[PDB]
Amino acid sequence: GSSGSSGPPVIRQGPVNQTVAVDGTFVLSCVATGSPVPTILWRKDGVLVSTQDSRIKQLENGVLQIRYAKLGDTGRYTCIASTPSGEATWSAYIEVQEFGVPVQPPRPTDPNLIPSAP
Repeated sequence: GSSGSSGPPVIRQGPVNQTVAVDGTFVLSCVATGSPVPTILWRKDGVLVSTQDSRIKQLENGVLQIRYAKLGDTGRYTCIASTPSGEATWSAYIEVQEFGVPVQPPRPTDPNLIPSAP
């Protein structure tokens, strides 16, 4: 079959806690060994990342980029490496702070009461 193998996955370097401004851009890279190459995944608040919004895109292998970091994005990102020899993860937190943005109050919504005749 396979004579000799790299071994268990080991994250030599990954994402580190960094501060970013609102509507900014925070990048995260996850490095891990293992043959075949380990699969770098992403999870937000213990949930599978939503790689559907233009905001989140994958430029390279394991390299993810999230543009337009909103205040609601303030979460803890974690990397996951799956391999036929083992699996490892990493810790990383991202904070979003508003700066240079004007007051953005809520939208004027009504209780859906009865309409005004006159």
